[PDB]
Amino acid sequence: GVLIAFEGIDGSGKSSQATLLKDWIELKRDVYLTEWNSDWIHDIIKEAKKKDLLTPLTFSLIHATDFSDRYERYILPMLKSGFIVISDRYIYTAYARDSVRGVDIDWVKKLYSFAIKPDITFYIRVSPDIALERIKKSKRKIKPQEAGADIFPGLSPEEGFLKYQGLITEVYDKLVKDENFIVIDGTKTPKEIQIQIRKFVGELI
Amino acid sequence: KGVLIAFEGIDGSGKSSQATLLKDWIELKRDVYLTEWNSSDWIHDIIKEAKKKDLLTPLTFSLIHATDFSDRYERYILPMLKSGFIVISDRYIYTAYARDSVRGVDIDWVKKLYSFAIKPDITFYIRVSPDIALERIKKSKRKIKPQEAGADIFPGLSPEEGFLKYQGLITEVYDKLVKDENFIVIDGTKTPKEIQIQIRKFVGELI
Ligand SMILES: Nc1ncnc2c1ncn2[C@@H]1O[C@H](COP(=O)(O)OP(=O)(O)O)[C@@H](O)[C@H]1O
Ligand SMILES: Nc1ncnc2c1ncn2[C@@H]1O[C@H](COP(=O)(O)OP(=O)(O)O)[C@@H](O)[C@H]1O
Ligand SMILES: [Mg+2]
Ligand SMILES: [Mg+2]
Repeated sequence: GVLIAFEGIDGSGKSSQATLLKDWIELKRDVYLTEWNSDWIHDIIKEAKKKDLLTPLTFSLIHATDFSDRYERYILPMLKSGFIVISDRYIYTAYARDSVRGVDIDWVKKLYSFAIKPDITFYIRVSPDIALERIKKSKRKIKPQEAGADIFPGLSPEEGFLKYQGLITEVYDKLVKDENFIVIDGTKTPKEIQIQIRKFVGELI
Repeated sequence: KGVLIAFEGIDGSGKSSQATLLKDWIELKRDVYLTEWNSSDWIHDIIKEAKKKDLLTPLTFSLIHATDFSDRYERYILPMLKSGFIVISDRYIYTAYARDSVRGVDIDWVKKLYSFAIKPDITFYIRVSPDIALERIKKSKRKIKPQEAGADIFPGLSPEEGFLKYQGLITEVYDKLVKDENFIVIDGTKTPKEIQIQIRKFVGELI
C-alpha cells in the first residue's frame, strides 16, 4: 500500500495531473483518488454555524475532523488492502491554510499525527501570478476560500488570490526539507510535467 | 483576575450539584458564570447521519467534541476570564481525556489537542464509586444514558452493568491524572453541604 500526495496552490494543476495519473495506475494496479471535497461533516457544521464568526482554531478542528473520517473510512483501509491512494491535497494543505491564520503549526502537526506520512509528496511549484491566469480561462467562479476573503475582505477576488496563495507558498517551501517534498516545476506542459510524475512514482518498483 | 474553576468526576458523583451551590456563593461577591459540557445540536445531527451510512471512529468523535469545545471556549469562556469573571466549568478537558483514552485514543495526543485551553486554577475531582453513583441515579428515578454506560464500547450489557464497568474505566483515568493535574480530591460520599463548605474554603483561599 502506497500513498502519494499532491500539494500546491490552487489552480496549480493538482486535480488535472491527479486524474491523468489515476488513468495510468488504473491500467496496471489498484488505485483510489481523493480530493478534499469538503465531505459531509464540514457541510453540517458550516451550515449550522453560517451566522457566527468562528475562529481559525475552530475552523482548523472542523477540517481535521472531516479529514479524520475520510482517512479512517477510505484512505487507511485501502492502504491496508495494498491500494495506491492519490490524495489531491493531503494534510500539508491544512498545515498551510491554518498556520497562515495564526494557528500554531506545531499544534497542527500534532493534530494530524494520526495520519501516515505520504510515501511521496509532489509539490507542484507554481507562482500565484501564473496560476491565476488559468482559472480566468476556465470560466470558473472564484471561491472566497481561494482568495482568503476572510483574511483579505477589502480586496477583490482576483487581488485576494494573489496575496493569499503567496503565503500558502511560503509555508509549502518551509516544509520541503523536513517533509521530504519533491518539488515539481508546474510552469511546464501538462503532459511534459505528467511524464516527470510517472517516472518518479515508477521508482517504487 | 479571571479565575477558572473546574469540576470533574464520574456521572452521578455530584458535580453539577456542587457547581451550582458554589455559584450561589460566589455571585454574592463577584461576577461568575457557570458553563456545562453540553453538545451543540450539530453533533446530534452528525450522529444521526452517521447512524445511516457508517460508524465514526473514536478518533473522529474526539475531534468532534474538541471542535464543539473550542468554539464555546473562545466565544464565552476565554473572553470572560479576560474580563475578570469566575468561570465554573461543570466538566472540562479532563472529561475529554477520560472519555477518549478509554476508547483507545492516545491520551497524550488528546492532551496536545486540548493544549489550546487554559488549565483550571483549581480542579475539584469529586470522587465517588460507580456503585454509589449508580445508587443515586436509581433514586433520582432518572434514565441511565447509553453514553453513561459506555454502550458503544460495551454493547450487550445492561445500563446498570454497563454503567458500572464504564465509569470504572473513567475512574482509572481520573485517578491517573490526579498528581500531574493537581486535582483537589473530594470525597463525594459526604453531604452536599459538608462538601460545599469544604469547596468554599478552597475557593476563598485561592481568590
Ligand atoms: N499545466 C497547465 N497549463 C495550463 N493550464 C492548465 C494546466 N493544468 C491545468 N490547467 C487548466 O487550469 C485550470 C486549473 O485546474 P486544476 O489543475 O483542477 O486546479 P487545482 O490544482 O486547483 O485542482 C483547469 O481549468 C485546467 O484546465
Ligand atoms: N453529596 C451528595 N450526597 C448524596 N447525594 C447527592 C450528593 N450530591 C448530589 N446528590 C444527588 O445525587 C445525584 C447526583 O447529581 P449531580 O450533581 O447531577 O451529579 P453529576 O453532575 O456529577 O452527574 C443527584 O440526584 C443529587 O440529587
Ligand atoms: Mg482541485
Ligand atoms: Mg453534570
